[PDB]
Amino acid sequence: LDLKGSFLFDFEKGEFVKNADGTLKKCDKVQAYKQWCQKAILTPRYKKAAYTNIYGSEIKDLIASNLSQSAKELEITRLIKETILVHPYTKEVGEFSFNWLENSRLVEYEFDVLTIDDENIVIDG
Amino acid sequence: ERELPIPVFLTEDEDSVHERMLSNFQDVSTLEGDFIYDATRPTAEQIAELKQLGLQNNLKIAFPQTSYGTYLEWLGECKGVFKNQPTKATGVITFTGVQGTIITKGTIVTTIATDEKQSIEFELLETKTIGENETVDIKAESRIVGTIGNVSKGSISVLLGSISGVKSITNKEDFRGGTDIEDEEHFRERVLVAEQEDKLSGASSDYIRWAKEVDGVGYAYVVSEWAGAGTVKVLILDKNRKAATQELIDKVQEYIYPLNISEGENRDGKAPIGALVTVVTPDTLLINVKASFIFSNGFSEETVLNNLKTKIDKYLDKIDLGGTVSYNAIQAIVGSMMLTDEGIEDFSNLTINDVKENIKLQDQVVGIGEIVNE
Amino acid sequence: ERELPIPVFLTEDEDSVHERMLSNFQDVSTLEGDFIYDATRPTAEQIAELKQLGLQNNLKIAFPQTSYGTYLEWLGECKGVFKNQPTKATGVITFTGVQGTIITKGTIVTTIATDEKQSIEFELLETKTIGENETVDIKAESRIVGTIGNVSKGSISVLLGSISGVKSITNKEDFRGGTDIEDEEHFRERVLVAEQEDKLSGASSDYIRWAKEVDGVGYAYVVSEWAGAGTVKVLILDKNRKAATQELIDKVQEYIYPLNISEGENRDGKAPIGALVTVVTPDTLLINVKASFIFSNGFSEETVLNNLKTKIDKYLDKIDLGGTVSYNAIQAIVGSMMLTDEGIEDFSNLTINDVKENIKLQDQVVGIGEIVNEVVG
Amino acid sequence: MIASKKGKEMLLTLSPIYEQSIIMQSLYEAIGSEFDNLELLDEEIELQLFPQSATWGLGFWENRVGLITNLDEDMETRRRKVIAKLQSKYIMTPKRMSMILQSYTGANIKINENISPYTFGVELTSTQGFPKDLEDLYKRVNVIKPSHLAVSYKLVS
Repeated sequence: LDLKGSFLFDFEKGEFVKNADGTLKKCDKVQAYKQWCQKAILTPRYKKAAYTNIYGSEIKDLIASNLSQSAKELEITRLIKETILVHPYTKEVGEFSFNWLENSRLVEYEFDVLTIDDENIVIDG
Repeated sequence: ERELPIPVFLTEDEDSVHERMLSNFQDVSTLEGDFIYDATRPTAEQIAELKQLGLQNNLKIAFPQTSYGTYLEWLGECKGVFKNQPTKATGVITFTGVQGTIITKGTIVTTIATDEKQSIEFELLETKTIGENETVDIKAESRIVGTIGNVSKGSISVLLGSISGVKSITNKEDFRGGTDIEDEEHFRERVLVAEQEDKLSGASSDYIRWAKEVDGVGYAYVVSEWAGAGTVKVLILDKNRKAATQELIDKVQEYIYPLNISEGENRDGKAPIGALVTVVTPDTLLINVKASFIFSNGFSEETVLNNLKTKIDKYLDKIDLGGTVSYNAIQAIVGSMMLTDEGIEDFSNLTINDVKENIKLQDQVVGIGEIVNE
Repeated sequence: ERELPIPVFLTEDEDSVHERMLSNFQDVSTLEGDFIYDATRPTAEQIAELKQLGLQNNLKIAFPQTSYGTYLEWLGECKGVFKNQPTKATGVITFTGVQGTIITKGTIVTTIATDEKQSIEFELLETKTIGENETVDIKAESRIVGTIGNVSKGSISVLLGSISGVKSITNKEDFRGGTDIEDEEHFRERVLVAEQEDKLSGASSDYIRWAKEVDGVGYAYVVSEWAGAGTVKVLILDKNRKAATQELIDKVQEYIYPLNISEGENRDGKAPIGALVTVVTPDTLLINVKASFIFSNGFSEETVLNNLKTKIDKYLDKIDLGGTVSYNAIQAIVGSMMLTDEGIEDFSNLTINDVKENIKLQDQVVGIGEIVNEVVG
Repeated sequence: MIASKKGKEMLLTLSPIYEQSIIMQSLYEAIGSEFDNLELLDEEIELQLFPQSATWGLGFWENRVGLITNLDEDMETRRRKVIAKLQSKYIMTPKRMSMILQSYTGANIKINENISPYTFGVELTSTQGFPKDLEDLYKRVNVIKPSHLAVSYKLVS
C-alpha cells in the first residue's frame, strides 16, 4: 500500500503552515489523508480541469436541484460517499445524519472509517 | 556539418531556469528538500527540456543546414534537389550443363549461404538454353537493391529449386552497380550547394559550369563583354590548372557554342541565342611558393606538399581572373595545414615567387606553382 | 545497509524446541494443558523468544555492516573514524527599549509556541546596555544542538521573563549555526569507505591521486622539496587545463593539508606528519596580439576583432601547461578570416606580445590577451 | 495576487482553496511567468522560419544562402540581399530580373530592354533618393546578367 505523507494546509486561514525554519510543516500519512478528504469535498467535479473525472464532488450543483428534501438527503449521501471512497485508505463512510435546522437550511453529519480501523482475526495453524 | 548559432536565451540552463524560478519567493524556505524547491524543479526540468529539445530542434530541422529526415528532403525539393535512389547490381552468369536444358528468366540463383551470411539472392534477367559448348551466358540482377548485390565473381554457384540438366553456374564478374540510397551527408551538400548556388542561366557562372561539365576541364573562367555587346569569352584549363589542350577547347566549343551551323541546329549549344562565345585557354602565370617548411610525424613531405598544392590550388579558384594573389591568404592556407595537424608542425621564410609581396594578375589566371621546402 | 544472514539454530521455531523437549517422555501424557506440558512449554517459549530476539540482535550489532547507534560508533573507533556531531544555531537578535535598560548574558528568548508548534529556546551570548541608542544587537545561540533553530528572520519574538523597559525583541536575520547529527548510513558508509590497503605514504603518485580526488582538479603536478625540509608543491590545473581558482586551491589545500588547525587540533588532511604541503597554480600568460588590421567595407572593427579574439582563444585552449605557442600558426588564425572574408581585409606586423616567433611556456599556461590594432601612422 | 495571465489560468484550473494562499499564488506567478516567456519565445521562433521576418535568425538565412553574415549592417539590407539571393534560380526574364534587383535595392526598377543589339537598360526610382554609393548593385548585376549582354543605368528620385 505504502501511502505517503503530505503537507499541512490550514483551511481556516487558506495558507500552508510553515515552521520557524520556514519549511512547510510536514505531517503524517493519516493527517495527509484527512487533508486530502476535505480538499476533495470542496473541489467541484468535472470543472477544475487539472483533475480527472474521479476527483471532486458535485455537492454545489445539488443546491439548484428541484428534488425534495428526502431525495436531496440521499443525493448528499451518494455524492459525499462516492467522492471520499476513491481514496485507497478509505474503508467505509456512512452513518449519515441530517438536521434541517431552519426551513430550508441544512446541517448534516457523516462518519468516515479508515482501512486501519478494520478488525483482524487472531488465528494461525 | 554546419552548426546553427542558437541564441543563449533559447538555450537557458535548467538550473538558471530554476534559479529564476525561486527568485520570486520571499518568506519561505527555497532550499532543496522543501516544497518550493522540490515542486518547482520538475517544472524547470520540463521548461529547459522543451526549450532545448522542442524549439532548437524544431528550428534546426526548418533549415537545410540542420535537417536530417523527410524535412531535409522537402527542403531539397523546394530548390529542385532530389535524393538519389538505390539500384540493383547486375552482371553475367556463365551457366554450364547439358545442351538443351531449359532455364527460365526470373529464376532465383544465390550465393553460398554461411553462418555469417544469408543466401544473397539473384534473379535471372534472360531466358536462354544452354549453348553449343554446354555453356550459356545469362545476365542477372540483384533481388535486393543496394551494395549487397555487388557480390564477387564465382560467388553465385547456387540454384534454388529442382532443375536437373544444369551442371554448374558461376558469375565470372564481380557484379557492378548495386547502389544503395544516397547518404544524408551527400544529400545535404547537394541541397546546400543548390541553396547557395545562384543557378542562373546565361550568366558567366553557367558558362563556367558548362565548361566544367566537359571532361578534362579542370578550371574555367569567363569574361563577359570581352569584345563588346554580344561577345563572350571562355578560358579553360586542364586538371593541373595549366594551358588547356586545344581538343578540350574544341570539346567545350562544341559543347557550348559550335562554330559550324545548320538551318535547324543554329548552334544548339548551352549558350543562349544571340551570344557570341569564344573558347580559349588563358595565360597561366605560375606562383611558386617557397618556405622553410617543418613537417610532422605520420606524414610524407611530398604528399603534404601535394595537399598544400591542392589547398592553394583551391585558393586560386577563389582568386578571380586578373585578381590579386595575397601573401596573407597564402599564410592562412599554409598555417591552417598546421592547425589541422596535416603533416606540418612549423613553417617560416615563406616567399611566393621568392617575394613576400601580394601579386596582381594582369587579366590572367594564376597557375599553381611549385611548393619548395627551404 | 546489508541484510543479516542468521544461523539456522538462532531461528528455531518455538514448537520445534518444545517438541524436542517432550521427545524423551513416553510414559506420562504430554497433552496441551497437562502438567508435563505446563512444566515444559514456558521454557520452550522463553527459549525461542530469547533465541530469536536477544541473540540475533547481538549478532546484528557485531559488524559495522549491520550495527547501529553507539554500537556502530565503537566499530568506527576500531578503525579510528568518528561520526560528525551537531551544533547549535547561532545568530544575532535586535533589541529595542528604554536606554537605561540593561540586557545580560544568558538571557533566554524563544519563538512563539503554539498548538501546532513548540517554541525554540535561544540564549544570549553577550551582555549589553541600551544606554547610547534605543536599538542594540546581541549575539545569541540556540540552547539545543541540531538544525532545530536556524529560524527565519523575524521568528525570535518571545522572552520567557519580562525585562523592564524593553520595547521589542526581534531577530533581524535567519540563524545559520545549526547542523544535525550525521546520518547512520552515511557514517556506516564512511566506516566502510575507510578500507584502503596501501598507497598511503604521500609520494608524488599519492599526492597526485589525492589532488585528483578533489573535484575540479583536472591535472596535478608535484615538486619534491621545492622549499626543502620535505616540502611539497602541488601544481594543479582545473578540468579545462586552466589555473585552479583560489577557492579550488583552498579546497585542495584543506583536503590534503589543512591550515586552520587550532592549538588543540592537528591536521586531518591526507598529508602525513612532517610532510609540508602547499597548493599552487601556474601563471596564465596573456597573448596580446598586435597588427595593423585592415577591415572590409562598412564592417564593425570591434566585431571582427572580437571574433578573431574568440578564434585565437579557442586555439590557445588547445595549448597545455608549459606548452609552446605557435606564432606561425597564429598567423593563419588571423589569416583564416581573410580566406573566409570574415572582416579582415589585410594585416601586417603580426606579433604576439610584440614577438614574431614561437613562445615556449615555462610553469605557465597561456590565455587570450588583448587584440590591438596598431593603426601605424 | 498572480500577475501572470497564464499563472491566473493555471491557478484557477486547480481546486478553489488557494484564494488566500500567498505561497501557491506566488508559486504559480513564477510558473505563469515562464510559460508567458515561452509563448513569446514560441512566437519569436515563428519569425525565424522565413527570410522576411528572420530578425536575429537572418544570419541563419544569410548562412543558408552563403551571403556574408554581418550584424553591423542594417537588418533590412540583409533581408534584401537574402531575398534577391534566393530568387536567382530561374530564367533571367525581365520580370524576374526586375524584382530581384528591386528586392535587393528596395527601390522601384524598370528594365528598359535597351535598343542596342546586346545591351539591356535599367532605370531606378525612389522617392527618398539614394546614398552616393551603390556599387554592389552593379556587382550583382554583372554577376547575375547574361554573360553576353552589357548594361546601362539611370537613377531617378
